[PDB]
Amino acid sequence: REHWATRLGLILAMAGYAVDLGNFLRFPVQAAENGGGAFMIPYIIAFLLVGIPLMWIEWAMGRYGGAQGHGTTPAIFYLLWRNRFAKILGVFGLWIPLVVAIYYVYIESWTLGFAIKFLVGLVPEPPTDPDSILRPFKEFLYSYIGVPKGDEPILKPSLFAYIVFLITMFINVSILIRGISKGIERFAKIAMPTLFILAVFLVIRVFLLETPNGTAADGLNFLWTPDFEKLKDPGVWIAAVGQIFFSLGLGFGAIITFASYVRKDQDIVLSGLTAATLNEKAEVILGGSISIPAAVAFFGVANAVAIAKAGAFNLGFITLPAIFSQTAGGTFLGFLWFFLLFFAGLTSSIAGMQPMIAFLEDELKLSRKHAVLWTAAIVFFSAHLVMFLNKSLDEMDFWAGTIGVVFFGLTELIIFFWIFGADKAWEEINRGGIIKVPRIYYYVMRYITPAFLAVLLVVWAREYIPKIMEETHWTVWITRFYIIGLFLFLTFLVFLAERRRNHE
Ligand SMILES: CCCCCCCCO[C@@H]1O[C@H](CO)[C@@H](O)[C@H](O)[C@H]1O
Ligand SMILES: CCCCCCCCO[C@@H]1O[C@H](CO)[C@@H](O)[C@H](O)[C@H]1O
Ligand SMILES: CN(C)C[C@@H](c1ccc(O)cc1)C1(O)CCCCC1
Ligand SMILES: CN(C)C[C@@H](c1ccc(O)cc1)C1(O)CCCCC1
Ligand code: NA
Ligand code: NA
Repeated sequence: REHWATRLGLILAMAGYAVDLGNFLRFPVQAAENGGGAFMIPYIIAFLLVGIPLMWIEWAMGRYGGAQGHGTTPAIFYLLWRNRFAKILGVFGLWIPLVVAIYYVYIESWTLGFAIKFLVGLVPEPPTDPDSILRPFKEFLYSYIGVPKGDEPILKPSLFAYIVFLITMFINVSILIRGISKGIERFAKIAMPTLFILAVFLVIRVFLLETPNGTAADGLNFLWTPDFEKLKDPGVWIAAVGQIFFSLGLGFGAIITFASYVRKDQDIVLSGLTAATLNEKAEVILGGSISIPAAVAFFGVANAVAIAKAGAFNLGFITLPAIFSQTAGGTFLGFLWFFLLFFAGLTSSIAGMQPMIAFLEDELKLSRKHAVLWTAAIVFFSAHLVMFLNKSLDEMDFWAGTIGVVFFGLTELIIFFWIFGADKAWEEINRGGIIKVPRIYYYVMRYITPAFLAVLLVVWAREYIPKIMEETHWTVWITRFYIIGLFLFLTFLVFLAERRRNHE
């Protein structure tokens, strides 16, 4: 079996998986809307009671499976619980990251496209008033994506956007086809320092921003001034638990697959804790110092609330580029921003396609070349739905990227810590550990952590599902039909895998 060459490479590859666009775009928006500085209270608590425990568990499940030559949940769940229902549940740990990758690589291609356009100066150049500056950039993004101008739910991506997507798929393949150590690990050792350097430069350059409407200090002020009155709202606590779960990328099955390349008696306790801490530092220190302070420095603290409510996608692809065009060398500054987002996305997408690759290698005995190429073919083909059907991305992101991940994360807990055995699971986590997991975490993993996820799943299901099922355009069924078919296809592959094993 393939293995990570160094401990540093493993940690950077794991942190690289976690650190993405959400760190620099989603977190700052969530924090500003939920108490600002006071949001750090439930954020840390969620990190201690949910994020950290579940991550140790996914590392453990991965390493345990890897020792027996299996990197994906259909096989791994069966090893933890020899039941037919376990293999089926395990399909979700293959289905979720595949479906997400189908839309994420496209989003990733946007950042490369924008990076190129900004580097060469092929960007709008306004003109005054905020709407007069934002609108040319709004249209810039809309023309790139091909946002519907009529009543049809049809996207029409520019030829440039399509070609960049092809290039982006090529780059993902180039890294993945070289394997774990010479590909993913090797890239992580280059991408993470580059990511850190670009982020620091952007933080510094943002801090120097001075406009008649305000400064960057006003931005850090608005964002970090505690509003403890919001701590009463359970939605804030739900948002904190949600943000922690999303940022660490739990319940995607990607962590499990990566951990399956960790040697049997190699540490996962400290390595896991370190990777998680890196994502958090990158999230609160770097992510919280760029987008929001810049938006406040330029538009004034008077528009800070409106900016936060506008969303993370508006902030990263419209608002920030618009502000850049109004600063000295902002064209190059825009390049660095999207270059940053691209590498952050690329380190995440190579991780997200690895489970499907690992399934074909471990269970269907495909060579790495064939496994990578076929995985890329599935992703590339399926991505045309996201590229041409409006809101297809939103539907996939809800079922797989939102509801699915919390459900699967809870499924991981129950199978590992309740079915497989809490004592066996506890030993499996701490085995080979440089440091040992504090004894208190045994009860957290067994009672507290699943309780939090259960609440999160129930609340979101009652809140969002009726809306999605009743107030959406009929075209969502196109996306639903296709991704359900993808599940059936993966279920069939699991069936072929067990029939091949019975023969050999
Ligand atoms: C779900 C993926 C399907 C999207 C494929 C859309 C391809 C768009 O192709 C369309 O072909 C037509 C000719 O038949 C042309 O008239 C249109 O201009 C062209 O855009
Ligand atoms: C998810 C599906 C995305 C829809 C793809 C949009 C393509 C719309 O394109 C349509 O293609 C038809 C070709 O059969 C032509 O008859 C129409 O003239 C053309 O507008
Ligand atoms: C779970 N949600 C809702 C967040 C995702 C998203 C997807 C679609 C969308 O319209 C907004 C956010 C997101 O993860 C996709 C791009 C990276 C930042 C946000
Ligand atoms: C840890 N994060 C945030 C990255 C993940 C992700 C998940 C959802 C999403 O909307 C964006 C990225 C991702 O790595 C999951 C597997 C498929 C590629 C993206
Ligand atoms: Na993250
Ligand atoms: Na990443």
